[PDB]
Amino acid sequence: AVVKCKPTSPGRRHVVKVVNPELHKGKPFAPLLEKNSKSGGRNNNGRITTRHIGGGHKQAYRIVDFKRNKDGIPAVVERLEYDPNRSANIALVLYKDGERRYILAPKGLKAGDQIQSGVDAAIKPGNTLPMRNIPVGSTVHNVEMKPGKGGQLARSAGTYVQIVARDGAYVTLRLRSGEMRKVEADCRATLGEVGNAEHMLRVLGKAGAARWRGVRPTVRGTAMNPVDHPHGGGEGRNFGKHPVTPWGVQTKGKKTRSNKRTDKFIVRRRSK
Amino acid sequence: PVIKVRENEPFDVALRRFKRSCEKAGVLAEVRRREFYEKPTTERKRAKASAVKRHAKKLARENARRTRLY
Amino acid sequence: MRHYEIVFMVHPDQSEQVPGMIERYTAAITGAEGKIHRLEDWGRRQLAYPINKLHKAHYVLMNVEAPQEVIDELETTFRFNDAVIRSMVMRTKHAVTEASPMVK
Amino acid sequence: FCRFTAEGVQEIDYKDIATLKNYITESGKIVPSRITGTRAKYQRQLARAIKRARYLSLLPYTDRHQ
Amino acid sequence: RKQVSDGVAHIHASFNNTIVTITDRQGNALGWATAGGSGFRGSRKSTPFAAQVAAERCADAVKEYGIKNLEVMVKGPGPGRESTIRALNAAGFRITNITDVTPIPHNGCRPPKKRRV
Amino acid sequence: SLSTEATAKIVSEFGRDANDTGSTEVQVALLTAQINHLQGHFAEHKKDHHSRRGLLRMVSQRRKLLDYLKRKDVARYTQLIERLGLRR
RNA sequence: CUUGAGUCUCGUAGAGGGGGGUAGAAUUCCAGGUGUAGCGGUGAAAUGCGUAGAGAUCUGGAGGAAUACCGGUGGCGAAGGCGGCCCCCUGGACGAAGACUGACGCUCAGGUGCGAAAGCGUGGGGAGCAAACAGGAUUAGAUACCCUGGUAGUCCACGCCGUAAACGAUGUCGACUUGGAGGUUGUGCCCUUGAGGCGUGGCUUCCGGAGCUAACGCGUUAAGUCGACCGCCUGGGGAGUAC
Ligand SMILES: [Mg+2]
Ligand SMILES: [Mg+2]
Ligand SMILES: [Mg+2]
Ligand SMILES: [Mg+2]
Ligand SMILES: [Mg+2]
Ligand SMILES: [Mg+2]
Ligand SMILES: [Mg+2]
Ligand SMILES: [Mg+2]
Ligand SMILES: [Mg+2]
Ligand SMILES: [Mg+2]
Ligand SMILES: [Mg+2]
Ligand SMILES: [Mg+2]
Ligand SMILES: [Mg+2]
Ligand SMILES: [Mg+2]
Ligand SMILES: [Mg+2]
Ligand SMILES: [Mg+2]
Ligand SMILES: [Mg+2]
Ligand SMILES: [Mg+2]
Ligand SMILES: [Mg+2]
Ligand SMILES: [Mg+2]
Ligand SMILES: [Mg+2]
Ligand SMILES: [Mg+2]
Ligand SMILES: [Mg+2]
Ligand SMILES: [Mg+2]
Ligand SMILES: [Mg+2]
Repeated sequence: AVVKCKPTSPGRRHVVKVVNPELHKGKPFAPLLEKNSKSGGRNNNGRITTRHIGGGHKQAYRIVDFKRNKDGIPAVVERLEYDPNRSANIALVLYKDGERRYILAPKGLKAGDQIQSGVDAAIKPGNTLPMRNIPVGSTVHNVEMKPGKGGQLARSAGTYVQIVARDGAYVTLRLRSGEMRKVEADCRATLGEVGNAEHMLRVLGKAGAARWRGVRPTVRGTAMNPVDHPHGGGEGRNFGKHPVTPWGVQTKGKKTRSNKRTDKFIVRRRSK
Repeated sequence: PVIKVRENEPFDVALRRFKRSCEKAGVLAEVRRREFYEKPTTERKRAKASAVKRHAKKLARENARRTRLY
Repeated sequence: MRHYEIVFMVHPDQSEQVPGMIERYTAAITGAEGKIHRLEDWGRRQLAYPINKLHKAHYVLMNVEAPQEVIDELETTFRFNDAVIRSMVMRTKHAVTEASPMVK
Repeated sequence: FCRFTAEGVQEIDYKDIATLKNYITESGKIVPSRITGTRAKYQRQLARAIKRARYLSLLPYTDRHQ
Repeated sequence: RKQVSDGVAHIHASFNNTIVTITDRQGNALGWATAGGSGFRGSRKSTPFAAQVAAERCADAVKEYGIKNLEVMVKGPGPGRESTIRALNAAGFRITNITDVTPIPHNGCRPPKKRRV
Repeated sequence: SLSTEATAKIVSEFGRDANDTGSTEVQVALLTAQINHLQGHFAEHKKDHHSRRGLLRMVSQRRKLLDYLKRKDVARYTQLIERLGLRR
């Protein structure tokens, strides 16, 4: 549920927690953990290549199963868990043959639930089937783009995709951005919407929360000196420039998609 | 209001059937009414007025117009 | 147990699949202790207006006494099976076993 | 005249397209009770039946070409 | 250049204007004419006579195609709705079927608000 | 609503006789059962105000009846509300 | 004690409420075919759209909202209100015969709940319409009416608001008092001889007697004759305003 924190301090007054008691209060499944050291937005030349990344909490990496290849063997959802590496919640499932695996949790999904990937798999939340098998119109998540590659689209909290059409070897997807995109009908897709939909209702309430999530403070170009940014700095607060990135390319409205290899798949570019 | 002109039917006759069919269907009336949005209150009020006037007129004709006019 | 009355229209190219389908649905109902009060394959029939650009749908009628859970399952099967173009599960009060006007 | 008076019809059946065709016009529209003379309860029943039939493509929604 | 012999006359008869459009039985338009293009504006193009001369003009235009039978589909509430068909018949087609296709909604979109005049 | 057989069972339990239906205890029991049954429905459908009106009427009737019992015969009242587990 | 009030049994009609599916018509937009100079609009124009191919016409697709005919001074609901079809959950009214309880009732200051539309918060959605706004007309002016556009909003979820000519301008409950013509929904008898004859309940529309009323009018659904309880009024303004 969403819970407004009482204003006992100016730090808590604006905080809104999304608290889900169904999550596992305990340690994660240790075989599926592995190390996940932080970058600080720096590449292999040691240079900051993405600003505003740094610090935050230590985080183990859950090994979530986006491929979803255990076809036929039915699994049962043991428990929902908190994943620090993503907005969505994950689900620890137990396959009849003894293997455990993490999957993205879909909506409504809970402990003891039964799921199945495959072609014969029943059309119900958390089941995974080639998109030719899924009825046209169905809402799907964790959608693959290249057959066998592993779900890439609609992984984030409460996200989903509409299968608006199936013409031959391709399904047309209405992606969450609004974008219409052709995808191979052999691409895998998990039924239903991805869980924790209230994620967006959370309000951090203070600078520290962002810091905890590893987000360093953004400095406005107009605060800087002319040497530092194309928005320089004048006497008082001047601006007079057309807005631009730090590297001098018009911001706000200028399109940047440069990709002729994939335009054939883009049925309609997003709007609004 | 579909009409098909039968064998040895004159054109004027065909036109007459078509007009009659349209009138019976009530297409023109429907379109005219649906030209602008009548408010629900307006629709109710109009209906009430029509009912009252019709009833009153009928009563007046049948029962009130049973006297020597001259 | 609520008396229902199902009528489902099937794609005429899949008309050959209809006997098996009838058997399956009836079997499920019986399995779930559902009675079958009338069962009328009306066959291929001319549609009053074109549905999905195709004419002549294959009509099947089925008056049944079953539980509502099984009715729900049947409805779900109808909706997901890309064979049944239309369906119409409709509650009825009694055992309406007498033959229908379309067969009559 | 009210056809059902001779029966006192037990229930109007949406599958009885033969008689519902008396209660729809050439254009497929439902005939008024005042014009056909149906009793009000029966008229409602018949209207429901016509709607159901239209759903099942037993009757047409309109007089159009197909 | 082509011949078809049998066409459809789509008479769109709004209150302001009449559009006549002769087409092949499939839907492809051959020639059209309006009271506006026929030389009538305002009070004069919203009349039956204007519709009639529009019809005559349309018939002349599709004379190349040599259309002999013709079914007429009348749409909208209009001053012509009759003049056009009369004119067409006079122009000398055999009128086979006359159908009304005025699009009535089944309580759908809200109409615009009432004019206060 | 409450099924016929269930109603009969309630009548038999609290009814002096199986043809007794008007007895206060029976009436209270029937109301209580109906109210309990409807709890699930209203949990599901919080905006069903009309139905909740009906439920409220049931509650009021039960209260009035219970009050009548209290003034008339205290022992019966005490036993009944212990049997049913109703506050006051 | 059983006549008021309630319970049980069996049926009945109903846009009563909540949830979930679905259908067809139509508008809009998108892509494509045909096709060519107009379309649109008005009292008359112009803005607008169209030779970058519109409007018209056929095909396919997307999406939202609302349910033609039936439809009715018809029905249901305490009121607000409720209108395609299907299912699931669910409240009330009414009739039939009985059986049961045995005054358990009526009204209600405070209190509590429900309460159109507009409006507000958060998150969606957005076809049509359309406050604001823009341009075109009209005009002495035109911050309007008319025209072309058009954003909040109208829709959905969950909260708030808490008001309307929320009206029957008519508080609730009960009893009594001449009639006529209907509508709707039960039910008893009559051979239903036919759609039909004679009853008996419920809700409902109009007309009208006595009586009442300032009159208008109301008139067995009273504004008649009475009883219980509540709410409210005491010249117009100031003012349902200030604190
Ligand atoms: Mg940044
Ligand atoms: Mg910032
Ligand atoms: Mg900053
Ligand atoms: Mg500085
Ligand atoms: Mg610089
Ligand atoms: Mg600066
Ligand atoms: Mg500066
Ligand atoms: Mg300065
Ligand atoms: Mg400056
Ligand atoms: Mg207009
Ligand atoms: Mg109902
Ligand atoms: Mg009622
Ligand atoms: Mg009060
Ligand atoms: Mg509102
Ligand atoms: Mg809002
Ligand atoms: Mg909003
Ligand atoms: Mg507009
Ligand atoms: Mg305007
Ligand atoms: Mg007030
Ligand atoms: Mg009102
Ligand atoms: Mg008042
Ligand atoms: Mg009261
Ligand atoms: Mg009177
Ligand atoms: Mg004074
Ligand atoms: Mg005030």
